[PDB]
Amino acid sequence: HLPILEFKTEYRYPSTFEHEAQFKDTVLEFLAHEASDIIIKQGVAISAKVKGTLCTLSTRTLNFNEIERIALWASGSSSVLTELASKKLINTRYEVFHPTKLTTGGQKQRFGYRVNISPVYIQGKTTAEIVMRSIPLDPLPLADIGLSPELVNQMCPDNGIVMVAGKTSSGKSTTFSSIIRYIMENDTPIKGHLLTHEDPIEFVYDNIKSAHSIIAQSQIPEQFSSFAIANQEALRRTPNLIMIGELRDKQSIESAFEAANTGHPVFATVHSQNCSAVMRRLISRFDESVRGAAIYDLVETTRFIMAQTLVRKTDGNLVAAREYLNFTTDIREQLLSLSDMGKVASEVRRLVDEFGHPFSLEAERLHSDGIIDGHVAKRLSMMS
Amino acid sequence: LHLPILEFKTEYRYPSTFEHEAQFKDTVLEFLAHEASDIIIKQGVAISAKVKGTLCTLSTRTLNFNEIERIALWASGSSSVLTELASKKLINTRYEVFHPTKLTTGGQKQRFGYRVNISPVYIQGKTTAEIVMRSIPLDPLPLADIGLSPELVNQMCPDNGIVMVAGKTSSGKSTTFSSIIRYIMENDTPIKGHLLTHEDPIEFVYDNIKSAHSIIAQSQIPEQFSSFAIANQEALRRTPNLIMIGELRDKQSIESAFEAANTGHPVFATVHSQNCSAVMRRLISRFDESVRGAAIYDLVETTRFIMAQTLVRKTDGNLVAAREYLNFTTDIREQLLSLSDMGKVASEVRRLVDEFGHPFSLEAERLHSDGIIDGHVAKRLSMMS
Repeated sequence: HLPILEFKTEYRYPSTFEHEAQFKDTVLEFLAHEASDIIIKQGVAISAKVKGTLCTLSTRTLNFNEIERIALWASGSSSVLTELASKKLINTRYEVFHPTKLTTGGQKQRFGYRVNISPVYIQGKTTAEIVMRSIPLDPLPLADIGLSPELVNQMCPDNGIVMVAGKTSSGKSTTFSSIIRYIMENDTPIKGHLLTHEDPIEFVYDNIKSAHSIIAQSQIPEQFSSFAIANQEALRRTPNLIMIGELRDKQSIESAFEAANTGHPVFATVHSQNCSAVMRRLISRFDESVRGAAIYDLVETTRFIMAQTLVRKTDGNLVAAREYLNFTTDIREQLLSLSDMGKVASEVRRLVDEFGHPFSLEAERLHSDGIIDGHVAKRLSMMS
Repeated sequence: LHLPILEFKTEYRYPSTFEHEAQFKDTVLEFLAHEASDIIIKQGVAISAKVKGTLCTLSTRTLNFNEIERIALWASGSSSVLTELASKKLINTRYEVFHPTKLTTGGQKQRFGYRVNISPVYIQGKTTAEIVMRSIPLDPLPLADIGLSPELVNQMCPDNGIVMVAGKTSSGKSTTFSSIIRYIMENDTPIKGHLLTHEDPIEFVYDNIKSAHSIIAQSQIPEQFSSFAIANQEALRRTPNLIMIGELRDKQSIESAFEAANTGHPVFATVHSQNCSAVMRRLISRFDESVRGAAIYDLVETTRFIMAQTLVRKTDGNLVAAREYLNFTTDIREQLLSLSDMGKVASEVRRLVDEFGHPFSLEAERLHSDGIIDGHVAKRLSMMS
């Protein structure tokens, strides 16, 4: 057995890897398949994740030398074997140029990758294994990622917290980047100063021209020790929008509460699988003594909850199925009038079914189109 | 002149004094000619190995603390290991010896794999190292050999969340997980792609496992990553489709499991626990009461499947694995969530394994009916674990 094998674009897989350009070229084929990530390790052919599956351009296997020089070309020095042996973590960036395709500004397009180089153990020896994660530049417009202007306007309140929920960075990052680019490109309730705080910063808005808004991005570990510090600082920064981060600590959730209650959009990401799961995860953070106050704040400040997952369409390629509830003034008024606040989670699950877009409905409507087969639809409906 | 048994030699003459690594590897190869399973190097006596359980040596000559120094350097990952010994660091690693005389494999070569304990000892008023290398299986074992049903292990390989096998140290969780991974990448399973394993001592290797859909990277955790925490921080930086992390032993390990799982990865964890309830209780106890609610919710929500396992000696005299397991479905998990009291979760889990899972009592009953275990053994299994 062997990994799935790609079809090339006028590119000759080398017998061997001696010339960096040799490597840039492979990288460029993998781009032409738009492979998101690229694993190079010994005893295996250079691999990438295309439409989420592992794929190779050859059956040749990297010898130790090939990998040794690649480690060099992938950003860093020839010290990288010692540096790995020095228990130093090798996380860098590597850019590649597209040969004849050009930027809107007459610039040769840059391609970013985040390269990690990690000790692995194979054929009895400690070698390097290198994973390069493609870096997006420009946010994708709504149509390309499948969100309608009508739907997105609901996610642009003048205050409160819009949460996108999900189980991987990529989906959330992309959705929120798209929604921001749309925000600054169109006439929305949200206008002005837009801060984003990003662990890895991914999308950039250098090429997004706005009539009415400016955007400032801060990478959090490098520039802002912590997200808490970044959000504390943002209030000194007259934001009209705060892309907060991951909303997993109690401190994070309460900071989101405070920012929303100072009256400017907070966009937050949540590692949960659906909207009720979002609610009950967020509630879980708080002790019972404070849990009522916390629930009131959460219901009153939340304006919109989107969970999404990625499902393979009929075509090999993937798509984002989305459940969302829009927290209308009606919805919030209902949720606040619950004799029992243990039920809020449950209640929200009800309400998403009543006035929202549940995963069952999304599976149903994608399946009504040729887009997802019945198995993927049933799986997605049980995401719920 | 009293001496342990010494072998008749195949291929080489014993060194005057161990200096070069190649002499030591050659000695290991001599022991292997005799099918030696374990090797003890200690100061007072000649390098010995256990052939068919009995101690033996290649020579009458004893070793100086110097050559025990050297040998310790060779077998261990680290340099100047004695300072690490006096730092009360536990030094278990792995050590490999390839066969000299073109003994090759079904493929291209043939390698022998060793689990190396180095332990502080006391000899003649001085602290020393004793070294012990146990030959350990190189390639993961098929499911049939470890007595797992493909259906069950498919049960245990979600797209996301935490799969835990609990047990005592001598219960071969590592073996179970290695089998489950080998099967993962040899068959069509929900989990496929980049699989990372972080292993203190790396035991099994996947060099000879051909996969249609998956690549595996193993990282040894003392020697290649300084800590498990670092390896798991790095794991997300890579593009993992499965992370075999460490033991879930302290708050930080459990939290790393939480992060990996919540960023959408299968997470394979071991727990030092006798049964599933005990696993839950133990993991929950790692967190302070202030954070322990959050920690509980995270724990129930990220867990997909819990296996406790023991090695019990069977009527034949050999030992097999008794397994109790619970599969955490959406229904099971939500039913764990929706308690009046969350402090009761552990209790609940007990209940639940009896109701929907494979408790130890059932497993002992079915082992005993097929005559695998003697009846006493079955009673012991039912009593607790």
